[PDB]
Amino acid sequence: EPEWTYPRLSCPGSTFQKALLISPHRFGETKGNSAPLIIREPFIACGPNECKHFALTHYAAQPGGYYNGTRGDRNKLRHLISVKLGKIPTVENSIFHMAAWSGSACHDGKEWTYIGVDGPDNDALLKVKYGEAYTDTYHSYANKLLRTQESACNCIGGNCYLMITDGSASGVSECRFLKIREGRIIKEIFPTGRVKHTEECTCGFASNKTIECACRDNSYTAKRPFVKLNVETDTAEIRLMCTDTYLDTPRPDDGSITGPCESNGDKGSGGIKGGFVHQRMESKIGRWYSRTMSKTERMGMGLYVKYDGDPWADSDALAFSGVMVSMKEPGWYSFGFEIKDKECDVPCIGIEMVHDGGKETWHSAATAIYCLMGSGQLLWDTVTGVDMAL
Amino acid sequence: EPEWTYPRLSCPGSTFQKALLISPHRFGETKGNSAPLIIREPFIACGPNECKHFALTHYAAQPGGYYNGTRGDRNKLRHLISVKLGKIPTVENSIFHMAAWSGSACHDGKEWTYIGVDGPDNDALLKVKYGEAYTDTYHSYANKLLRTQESACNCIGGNCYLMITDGSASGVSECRFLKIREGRIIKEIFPTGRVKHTEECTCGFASNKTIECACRDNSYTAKRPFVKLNVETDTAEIRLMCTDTYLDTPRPDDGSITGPCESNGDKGSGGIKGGFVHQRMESKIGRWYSRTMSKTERMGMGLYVKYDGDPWADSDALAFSGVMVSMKEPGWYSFGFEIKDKECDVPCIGIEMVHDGGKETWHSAATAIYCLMGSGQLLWDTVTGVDMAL
Amino acid sequence: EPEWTYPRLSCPGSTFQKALLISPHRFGETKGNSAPLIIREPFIACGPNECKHFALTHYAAQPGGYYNGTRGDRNKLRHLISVKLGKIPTVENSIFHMAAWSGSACHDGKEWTYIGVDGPDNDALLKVKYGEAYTDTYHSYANKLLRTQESACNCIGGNCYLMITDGSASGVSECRFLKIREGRIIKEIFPTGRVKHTEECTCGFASNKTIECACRDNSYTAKRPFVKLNVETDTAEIRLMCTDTYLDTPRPDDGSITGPCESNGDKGSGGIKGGFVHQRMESKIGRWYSRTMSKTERMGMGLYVKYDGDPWADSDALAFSGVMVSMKEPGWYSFGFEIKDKECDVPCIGIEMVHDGGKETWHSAATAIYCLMGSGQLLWDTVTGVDMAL
Amino acid sequence: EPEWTYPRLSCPGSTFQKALLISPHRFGETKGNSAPLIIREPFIACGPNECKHFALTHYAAQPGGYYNGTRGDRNKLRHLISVKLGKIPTVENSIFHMAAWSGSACHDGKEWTYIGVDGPDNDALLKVKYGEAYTDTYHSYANKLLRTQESACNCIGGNCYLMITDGSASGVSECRFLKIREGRIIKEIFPTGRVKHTEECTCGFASNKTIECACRDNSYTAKRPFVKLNVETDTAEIRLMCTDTYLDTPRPDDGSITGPCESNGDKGSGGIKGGFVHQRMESKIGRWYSRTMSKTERMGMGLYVKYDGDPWADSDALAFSGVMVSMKEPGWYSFGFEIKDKECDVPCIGIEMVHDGGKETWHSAATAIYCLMGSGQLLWDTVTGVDMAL
Ligand SMILES: *[C@@H]1O[C@H](CO)[C@@H](O[C@@H]2O[C@H](CO)[C@@H](O[C@@H]3O[C@H](CO)[C@@H](O)[C@H](O)[C@@H]3O)[C@H](O)[C@H]2NC(C)=O)[C@H](O)[C@H]1NC(C)=O
Ligand SMILES: *[C@@H]1O[C@H](CO)[C@@H](O[C@@H]2O[C@H](CO)[C@@H](O[C@@H]3O[C@H](CO)[C@@H](O)[C@H](O)[C@@H]3O)[C@H](O)[C@H]2NC(C)=O)[C@H](O)[C@H]1NC(C)=O
Ligand SMILES: *[C@@H]1O[C@H](CO)[C@@H](O[C@@H]2O[C@H](CO)[C@@H](O[C@@H]3O[C@H](CO)[C@@H](O)[C@H](O)[C@@H]3O)[C@H](O)[C@H]2NC(C)=O)[C@H](O)[C@H]1NC(C)=O
Ligand SMILES: *[C@@H]1O[C@H](CO)[C@@H](O[C@@H]2O[C@H](CO)[C@@H](O)[C@H](O)[C@H]2NC(C)=O)[C@H](O)[C@H]1NC(C)=O
Ligand SMILES: CC(=O)N[C@H]1[C@H]([C@H](O)[C@H](O)CO)OC(C(=O)O)=C[C@@H]1NC(=N)N
Ligand SMILES: CC(=O)N[C@H]1[C@H]([C@H](O)[C@H](O)CO)OC(C(=O)O)=C[C@@H]1NC(=N)N
Ligand SMILES: CC(=O)N[C@H]1[C@H]([C@H](O)[C@H](O)CO)OC(C(=O)O)=C[C@@H]1NC(=N)N
Ligand SMILES: CC(=O)N[C@H]1[C@H]([C@H](O)[C@H](O)CO)OC(C(=O)O)=C[C@@H]1NC(=N)N
Ligand SMILES: *[C@@H]1O[C@H](CO)[C@@H](O)[C@H](O)[C@H]1NC(C)=O
Ligand SMILES: *[C@@H]1O[C@H](CO)[C@@H](O)[C@H](O)[C@H]1NC(C)=O
Ligand SMILES: *[C@@H]1O[C@H](CO)[C@@H](O)[C@H](O)[C@H]1NC(C)=O
Ligand SMILES: [Ca+2]
Ligand SMILES: [Ca+2]
Ligand SMILES: [Ca+2]
Ligand SMILES: [Ca+2]
Repeated sequence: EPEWTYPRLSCPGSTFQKALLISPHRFGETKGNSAPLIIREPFIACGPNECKHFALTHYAAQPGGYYNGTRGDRNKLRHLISVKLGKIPTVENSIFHMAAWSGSACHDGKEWTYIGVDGPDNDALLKVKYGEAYTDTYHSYANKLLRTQESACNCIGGNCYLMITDGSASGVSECRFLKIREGRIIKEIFPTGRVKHTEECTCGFASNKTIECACRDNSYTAKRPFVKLNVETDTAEIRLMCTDTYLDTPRPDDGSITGPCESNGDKGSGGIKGGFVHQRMESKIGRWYSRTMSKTERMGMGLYVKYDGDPWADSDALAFSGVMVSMKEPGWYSFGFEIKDKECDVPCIGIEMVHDGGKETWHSAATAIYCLMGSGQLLWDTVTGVDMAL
Repeated sequence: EPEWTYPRLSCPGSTFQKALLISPHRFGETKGNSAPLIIREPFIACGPNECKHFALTHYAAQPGGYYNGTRGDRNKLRHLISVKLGKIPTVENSIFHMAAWSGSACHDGKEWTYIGVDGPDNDALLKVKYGEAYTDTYHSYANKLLRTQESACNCIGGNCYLMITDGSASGVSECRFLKIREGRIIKEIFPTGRVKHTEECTCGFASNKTIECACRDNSYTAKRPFVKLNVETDTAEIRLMCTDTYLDTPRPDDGSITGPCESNGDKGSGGIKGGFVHQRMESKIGRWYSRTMSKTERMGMGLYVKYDGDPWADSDALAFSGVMVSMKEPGWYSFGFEIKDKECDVPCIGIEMVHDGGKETWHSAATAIYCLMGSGQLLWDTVTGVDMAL
Repeated sequence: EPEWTYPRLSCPGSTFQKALLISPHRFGETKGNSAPLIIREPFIACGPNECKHFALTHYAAQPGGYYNGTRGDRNKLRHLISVKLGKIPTVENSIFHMAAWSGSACHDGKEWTYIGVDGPDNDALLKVKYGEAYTDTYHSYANKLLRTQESACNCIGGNCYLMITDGSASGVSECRFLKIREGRIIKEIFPTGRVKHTEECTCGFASNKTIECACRDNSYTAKRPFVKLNVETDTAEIRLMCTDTYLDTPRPDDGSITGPCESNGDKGSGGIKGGFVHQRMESKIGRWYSRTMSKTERMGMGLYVKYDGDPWADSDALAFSGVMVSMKEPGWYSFGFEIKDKECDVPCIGIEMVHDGGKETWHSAATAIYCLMGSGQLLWDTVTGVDMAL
Repeated sequence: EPEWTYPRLSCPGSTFQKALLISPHRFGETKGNSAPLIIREPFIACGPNECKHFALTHYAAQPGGYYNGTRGDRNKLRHLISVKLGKIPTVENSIFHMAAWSGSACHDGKEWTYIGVDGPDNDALLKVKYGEAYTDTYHSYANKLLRTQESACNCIGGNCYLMITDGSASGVSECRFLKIREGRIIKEIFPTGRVKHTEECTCGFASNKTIECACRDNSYTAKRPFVKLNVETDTAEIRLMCTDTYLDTPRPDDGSITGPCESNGDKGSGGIKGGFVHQRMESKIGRWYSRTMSKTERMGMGLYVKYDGDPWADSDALAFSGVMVSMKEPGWYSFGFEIKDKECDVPCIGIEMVHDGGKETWHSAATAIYCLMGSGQLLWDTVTGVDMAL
């Protein structure tokens, strides 16, 4: 009988290793007989019994005749879809949850909560689904472009916390947090501090008390806005990550942003969503981060880690841990998630490896997974193995 | 060990929103690898654990070579099929329930009842299936064309109520209601009042005591016949909806029908099945309706609502809630259904969007879904995104 | 904690009606994207929860490159497959049970028993499978061609009864009966009486005391051999069906066999497996049968019935019930089976509808189902809808 | 509550028979509509409820455009996949467990354990997954090529025993055995005795206290290294099996290795994974093995058996029990596994039948299965039925 889930101590390990590649378009060739879905913004969320691989589809397949428009972000056909992790997301394997061009999902211990935003840009609408039922909505508040995480929300004892943001992509987007219980929004949380631009937060539990998020600023800085949300008081605060190892793309050179922690620096315009995930141990906390190998291009994906300290106040360079995607291969969005073992949580990072060939052809993605696994060093990189010409 | 289901209070909300689109022919192009089934008359029915998406297939897929005859209404190949709502209705995903060119289905809390009418026009036959087992039949009583709802029947305390009808499409069709329990017919019900012509009723619970249906008159009027069925006494009465906002297609201008409520008016010839769903509150009853945007063509679909009053007596215009499907897009049959949240019911309306290219090509449909969901105004419309040329 | 099944009283009804068509080759065209399996000798068996549609595949699909051989009876590639009844039996939907060119299956209330015969003609081997495990075997005793029912075996209190036979197609073929429990052969039953040729028995439960079988004589008579098997004392007895309505194909004109009951007669060479099922009542026993509409060809299928009496002694013509398949459509093997309702058993007859374009193209079959359904008369026939040039 | 599994006494039987063929490429022709996965190194492992069919895929299908490399051993794309035994392993039916170019799997009665080694040749990494969660890793020790069984590991009382090996392919490869419990390596076992080269062990339980393995020597001999592992003491000893029937391929003539039991002999270069499975009886143990028909080539597959005695000491030829695959057909890797019947275990051997047509086209395999079944002699051989040109 189902009880509410809580974050547990992470399971023992000291390094990440290549775990699993989901590359649907390995079967999408004209010579083939398969129907992989055209997608982007994939993420993974796990419940006590099952892991689900989510994505936003353009409601089209490779091969097919609806490639035109699959390079855009929003339209009336896009849908949040999923399969069990390990299954290839095809037309028939997938299930279509709801229309959305921005999404999230999380399992609270008893049931799946699905999140989907669609509607017109100036008045977008977030929709909440608990299992099969549509249960709530939330309205755009800045009337620019209401949007959400493109990664998993976080549930503790029945309460599910979700980042949403609204505002200009090149101007101001003040983010908020929805608290959602059994499909219904029961509280809005307004963060304090450096709030001028926060989008596409990647969140997780530092403990039973605190959720932390590494987010994206699309205008002002190449440093990641770092949220600290206390779930006991339902309050949040945002300051920029102090580490010399700037995680955004585009970014400047490491350390080159001189001055105090809060200094915005150069190359702030533009952005990318970043992997972030906690390794909780008895007396220390590990924070793992991913960023592209290239400073200005969505190419490659490397892994970093730092134990304890305060991300807001520490200049310290993050320890480079290894290359997950070499700079020759595409490396786009990345997200954190946790797999539930018998008595312990297993932190992972998934990486969106987009197949980009311009607007003249199809535009989709593969997903690579790296998980905390044993000891030593990260050993192997990941390729998609897709020839976009076929 | 499940209990019989009963209609519950509706979930909180005050507006409908775009929820989900099932457009299987987005994957029916020649350079694709999918086999979506060719169907029409789709509808949805929900049990306590699952929503099923039903339709009548022509036992043929796109791409395929059996297009010829997919624009006819009846033949020896048509079958009632279903998939789990959210899955694409393909050859492999679908399950074939029974031979039928007219159908319904509903869950009683324990098991599925599947209804499927087939046979020669002059002597058609209704078939009842309970789970896997064929359990009963009902013979033609007017010998013109026995037929049924093309949407979900309704169960309360293990008793399922089903509308059937038989008669000319341009003359008298005096409908009846069957009371079906565990797959077997236990009582016929003969409605009184205005029984000239009643077909393809879209029914639902107004309360524990009353079932209401918004039906179709294909011969005499563009006002929808309105059934009130007392499930405590198993009697039914029918009168025409009095509202100025005529729901049928074709129809004259709104309010144009001079004279009192019972006035049949002009443009009675023809018709279309219309969406109808209840929003049950503690102290009021909300009635949600859909109708085409075009006055004469099966094009577009708009949403409407009025709270309480007597549908038989009120000439009051229905409130316009929004455009679910614009007039640029096809809008055919519509239906009501209810999704089961943990403690309350969620009213929804489905829209059949037919792909009509004429007799020389394939003839099928997509399904769009809107549901009561939060507050405010209906925000976005639905397109199928299908080019029939591919 | 589950329990053995026993035959129950058949459930109310007085006529059969068209239920379900499984016609996978409707989707097997060259311009399609489906993969129906190529099969023959299909049958259906039902346990307490689901029905399974079994067949013998040639391990090849349509469209495909392996049409050569699909009109042959035995080879090293043939397997017994199934799907849940309602599903299209394709490459991906089907499950492969074991190598076999002759088969049977039945559920005892706890688990499925799968029967499969393969091997060389003069030393064939019957193989039994219980759940996932291979459990027993039986050897050729005549060294001509060991073979079995090609339809459901019959289980009572955990004991399952299966007909096998060994011998020449144009000579002696003395069948035996295996009593099987939980995958293992516990007893052999040697039938007394008219035993010179008995094959492809279609069997059902007349009572808790008696199994009856309508079988096929391929060399001596156009009357069908009829088995009476006493499951209480494990003894079997065979005599020819005395009825003027000769059920084999080919056959002489009805009644035209001159002599007493045991009289063999003319046109005894050739034969076909025939449908036969019991309608059990407290009052009386109904016996439904099926035979081709043509006397000399596998064309059409007619439904017949006599209530009570002794088919060993009664020469009276069986009552014609209706045409399940017209003489314009193919009509091959037919089989009996019973779907389990909550309280009652529903008798059905399935009809293999073979697509026969000769040995230069593919060779497979559709399945049509008719079940006892309500009262009145049988109303509609079944067509496959398949054009073999597509 | 689910308890730990232990080996049980074997099911009654005297001989193996052809059970099942899995040949996915029968449906891989260019004029078809299916997508069989391209694989090699298949094996099978069963738990209390289900058997799974594993393999190592090249992440490509037939037909498709990624054949280049499919004859390769290791790359960054290979993955451990599985379907339920009985299902065709296609793109859609299969589940992707983890990246791997060497694998293993087993069920301990509660949960599955999946083994997958990947990484650089020189610093390879073994990965352990328990259900959904990656739980442990193990590093290369000889830094030459860490690798594992490519067949089922073995679980008793929740303790899973698995063979790993590292070192030269033409020199020393000293193996180790891991004790894995609920996904974690709790003990390593260092074997004594003859240990210069042992790889690709096929292991099974000989009792509740002894596991035996028939392994491969790719460098020094054509006799198979034979591991004995005491699971009570957690110690293992390895000596070459002495029988004159050399099970390796390539091999010299039977008996031609002159000398005492421990002598190496000629033609010890090269190797093949070989079949081995126990038949456990009351006061007797059976030992079934398989080896190729050709002495030099990977063609054909014969079955051999011997009861009791010591494989370390006994020189006598194994009793030839029949041809499973004729020398005209491909016979590559073979492996042992056991199916769990209700009260006993059924021994089987699986055979990899590689479709080899060189480096310029696809490279994959079918899986053939023979199991202990009844009495007498092994009756029929297995062909794939695949024409590589189609
Ligand atoms: C966050 O809070 C949750 C809930 O308080 C913590 O999990 C709880 O504490 C321990 C986790 O190790 C569990 O104790 C165990 O009890 C079971 C019997 O239920 C027993 O088998 C074990 O030997 C152990 O004593 C406790 O049950 C568990 N409670 C729930 C409701 O899950 C969690 O550890 C906290 N996370 C932190 C501190 O990072
Ligand atoms: C229509 O009639 C049915 C039949 O009585 C009504 O269903 C009943 O609804 C009540 C509350 O509305 C349920 O009571 C609740 O039971 C749960 C435990 O099951 C308990 O935790 C709650 O505190 C509450 O007492 C009752 O169980 C339920 N019975 C059945 C058989 O469903 C239904 O409410 C009526 N719908 C209307 C009036 O709109
Ligand atoms: C063949 O013999 C078996 C004996 O096992 C008969 O099965 C039995 O059928 C009777 C029919 O009335 C069942 O009685 C019922 O029991 C249920 C218990 O839930 C009760 O609610 C009903 O009111 C009724 O009394 C009986 O349970 C059943 N036995 C078993 C073990 O299931 C079967 O009917 C015989 N076949 C014939 C007569 O054709
Ligand atoms: C090996 O050990 C297992 C575990 O004790 C034995 O399995 C038992 O078998 C008996 C029947 O002989 C059952 O009544 C017990 O319930 C079984 N125990 C468990 C835990 O399943 C097995 O018989 C032993 N002997 C062998 C394999 O020869
Ligand atoms: C709602 C929305 O359109 N989000 C965009 C997002 C956005 O353009 C920027 O972050 C700026 O606000 O970035 C792009 C992107 O890949 O950079 C993906 C997202 N596309 C989708 N989620 N569909
Ligand atoms: C049984 C039957 O053929 N019902 C018809 C329906 C019917 O003609 C009208 O209700 C008037 O009598 O028209 C509609 C329609 O599209 O208008 C299609 C239906 N097609 C199917 N349900 N198959
Ligand atoms: C085991 C076997 O080969 N059975 C044959 C069967 C047989 O040839 C005759 O009955 C004569 O004994 O008839 C033919 C047939 O359709 O007439 C189909 C069967 N084909 C298969 N079951 N494979
Ligand atoms: C890990 C690994 O690559 N194992 C090899 C194996 C190996 O080369 C020899 O056993 C010598 O060490 O050869 C066999 C083989 O087919 O001979 C295939 C294996 N391929 C894979 N398992 N991928
Ligand atoms: C379609 O079927 C009808 C009726 O069977 C037939 O008259 C017509 O010629 C067919 N059309 C084509 C294009 O074959
Ligand atoms: C057809 O099948 C027979 C059966 O063995 C075989 O001899 C023949 O060569 C086959 N022909 C082709 C073209 O495959
Ligand atoms: C296969 O790939 C290799 C590189 O890995 C390349 O050199 C070779 O030409 C390729 N083969 C073909 C036929 O393209
Ligand atoms: Ca930035
Ligand atoms: Ca009208
Ligand atoms: Ca005959
Ligand atoms: Ca060797």
